[PDB]
Order: sequence, then structure tokens, then C-alpha cells
Amino acid sequence: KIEAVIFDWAGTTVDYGCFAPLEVFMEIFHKRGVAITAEEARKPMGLLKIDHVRALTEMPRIASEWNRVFRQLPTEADIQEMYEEFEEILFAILPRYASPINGVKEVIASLRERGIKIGSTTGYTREMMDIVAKEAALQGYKPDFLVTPDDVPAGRPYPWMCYKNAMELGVYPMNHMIKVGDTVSDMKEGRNAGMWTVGVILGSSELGLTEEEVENMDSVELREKIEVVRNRFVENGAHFTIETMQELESVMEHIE
Amino acid sequence: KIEAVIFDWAGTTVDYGCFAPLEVFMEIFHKRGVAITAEEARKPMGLLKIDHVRALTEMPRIASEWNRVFRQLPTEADIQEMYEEFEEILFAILPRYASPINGVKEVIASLRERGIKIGSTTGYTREMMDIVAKEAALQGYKPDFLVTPDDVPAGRPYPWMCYKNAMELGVYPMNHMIKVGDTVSDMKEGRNAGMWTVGVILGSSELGLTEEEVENMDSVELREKIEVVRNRFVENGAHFTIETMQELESVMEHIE
Ligand SMILES: [Mg+2]
Ligand SMILES: [Mg+2]
Repeated sequence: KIEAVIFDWAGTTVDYGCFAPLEVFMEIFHKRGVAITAEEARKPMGLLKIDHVRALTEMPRIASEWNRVFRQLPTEADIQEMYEEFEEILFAILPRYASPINGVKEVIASLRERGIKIGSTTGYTREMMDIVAKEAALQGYKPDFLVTPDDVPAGRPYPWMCYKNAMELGVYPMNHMIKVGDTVSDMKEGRNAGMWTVGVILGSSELGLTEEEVENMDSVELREKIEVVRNRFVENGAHFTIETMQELESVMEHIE
Repeated sequence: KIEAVIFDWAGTTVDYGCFAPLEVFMEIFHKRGVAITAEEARKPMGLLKIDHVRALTEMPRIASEWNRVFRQLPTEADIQEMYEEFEEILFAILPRYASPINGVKEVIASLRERGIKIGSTTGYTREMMDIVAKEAALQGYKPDFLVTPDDVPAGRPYPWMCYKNAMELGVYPMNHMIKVGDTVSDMKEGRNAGMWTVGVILGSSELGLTEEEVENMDSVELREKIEVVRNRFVENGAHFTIETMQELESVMEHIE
């Protein structure tokens, strides 16, 4: 029997498409003269903040209208500088990216009515979680427990945060707990903690799309884009994969 | 691949038969008309010494006599009095049982120069451990890290103290570590946390015999009482079986 399930935040239970970072970066470039495509910015997603900015600096169609504007090429100070402005802008807007993802509520309220327990981990800092968590409760969502990289020696990929959840909820053989996320980073955490690990595709920043794009998109442009993400999960630990949260119960039943 | 070993304290790395509590466990009970056997008092060994006494009240033979000299089953006072007394009598001799089982230091130095990290769990309360380590350290042993039942929500059988060691030593997968102790409760802690669980016998508590009592020991008596203990372990989740701790450096290479 699994006695607990452990969730991630942006891309899984909140922010469909996990655009929160996306708009900060977009702005940190628009505001400087350069306009950058949603496809440009969501490519280096996955690296650390600062390595995501030197990456936007080495794409040709970008250096090439920066040196049309400043008539020089991007600098180590320009990179050191675009980074500083990150936090503020993310704080500024975070209260707009904390809507619980569609249909997530109805499954959670279905897990508790079985006596299952609910924890969560994130990459966001404790000071960022002070906001997300607040607006999510207003809009309907509050896990049984919450941990951030600030409570442990190190964040994802290490399994430290998952162990805390085990202690706090009072559950112990780990393979008695399921872990659910929306990125490569999330699959690794789960394996390194000896937990059963799952992945979600729709609205998972890995996919990149917006609820509306997903519904009006061409039945064949969609299914092939999906398959890419499902492979990427699998190739990184993923024990199982799902399109939406509504199939989670079945992956629990499977496990037995 | 094992990067770490977690050791118990009494009867595993220091004392030799425990005993530091044995005599303090039988009087507090003799003082009240009840009589308890070294075998019975030695049964729940390993718990937090607060949880231990309690287990001695929930033994049907014992209760059958807390009800013979008193109606009343014992309750919270019959329990938090014998304890109050226990710490008084024990806090008077402790520093006499902080001596390393013969030739264990000799192992621990060979495991270190081989890069492995050594951590530990126990049943003593932080107050008590503060004393025993102080002496142990003088007479040879100070491990890399110590975690007591006072630093988490509960004690052996729960896996919380081990997860901690892990968090603090920097080792991931929970099977890259080897758990080692001298009681039944020690065998469960180990498997409840997904580690390699191994018990020691000669100089333990479920053998509760002396160093020199074990020298002047026949052979048809020695060769058997030791199976009586090698069978009490395995029946409670033991992966391996050792007679003295010079045979550990092998059950390591074996796991591979
Ligand atoms: Mg995510
Ligand atoms: Mg012991």
C-alpha cells in the first residue's frame, strides 16, 4: 500500500506551463531593446539562473540585434547585471502565477478520503513560497506539509527534502511513497530517494504550451509533441508517465 | 557500494554485555515485590530509556503481578516514578561503561583510511550520551557523527535517526550504507530504513555474558548459546551474522 504521495509546485499543481520564469527572462531582455521569442527563452530552462542568461547571450538571432542596438557585443558585466534584476521581477509577478492547475483539486480531495497523506517540495526559495503558498490557499490548495531547499543542506537533486517529509508525516519504508513532478530535475529527486517516481506532460513546462494552444492545436502536432516529453521523463528515472493528474490513482493501483 | 557504516553504542562498540542498565532495571522492580529475569529485562533493550520501562509494564507475566500486588494495571506514575529513580541510580555509574569492546578501535581505523564515513544511533538520552561519549573519546572512540532519540520524532524502531545520519554524512541511496547493532530492536531499525542490517554477538546484550565468563566457558555451552542469538536476529530481519567485529570488513566486500 502507498501511504503518502509527494507533489511539486509550478508545472504540477500550480502555473499551467510554468510560465512564471519565462516572463521574467522575456522582460529582462525586452526593457533593453531586444525582443525574444517564447521559444528562445524556454530553451535553456533547466540550467541555473545565471547559466540560463549566458545562454540567451549565445543564440545568434539575439546577439544580432543587440549589436544593432548597442553596436557592441554582450559583456560579462551585461550578464552579471541581467541576473541581479531577476529576483525582484519574479517577486513582483508571482501572485499571478499561483492558480491551481485544472482538475488537480478533485483528485487531492479524493486522496485524503482514503486517508492518504500529502507533502510537497519545490525549487522556489522559502521567501518565494511565502507568496505562492498564500495565493494558492486563497484559490483553494494547501498541502499537509511543505519544505523548501532552505530547510535542508541542499535542494534538488539530493533526496534530503523527501526524507524530511517522511519524518513529518510518519511514513517510513520510502517505497511506500509516490513522488510526482513536471521536469527532468523532478525524476532524479524521486529515484535518488528510493521512491516510486512519476511524470506529467500537459502543462508541464517541459511541454511548454498554454492551455489554449493545447486545445486548438492540430491532433497530430499535439500527439507528437507529447511523445517527446514522455521519452525525456523515462530516460531519467521515471517509473511511470501521465498526461494529466487524473490518471494518478491507476498508477497507485498498479503498484498494488 | 557502501560509503558508510552506522553503529549502535552499548554492546556494539562499548561495554560488552551492556549491564550498565541491567542491575538498575531489576531493582526498581524488585523494590516493589515483583521479580524480573535478566532475560525479561533484557528483552526490550535498545528503545529510548523511557519507552523501555513502559514495554516492561506491557509484558503479560509482569502485569499479571502488578495486578497481584496491586489491583491497578500500572499507569503513568507507576511509570514516571520507576524512571525518575532509574536516572538517579544510573547517573551514578554511567562513566563505568564507556569502554570500547576489545579490539573495535582497531577496526574503525581501517575503515577510515579506506575513505568510509562512520555515524551512529542509540537509545541513551542526549543527557546520558553527553557523558558516555566524553569518556569513550578519552579511551579511544569518537565517531564522525552522533544522533540521539532527542533529535527527531522517535527512537528505534523508527528510521528517522538514520535518515538524519544520511542527510548529514552526504551519502545517497539508503542501501549504500550498513547498519550494525546488538539487539532485536536494532535489527528492525536497520531494515525499516532500507539499509544493510547486521548484528554482533559476542559481547552483546542478547548474549548478556561477560568477557571473562566467556573465556571460562565449556564449549557445548558456548557453541550453542551463540546460535540462540544468531537465530533471534535473522528472525527479525538480519541480512548477515557476525561473532566479533573483525568479520565486518568482509560482509562489506561481499555485498560488493
Ligand atoms: Mg516544475
Ligand atoms: Mg545495544
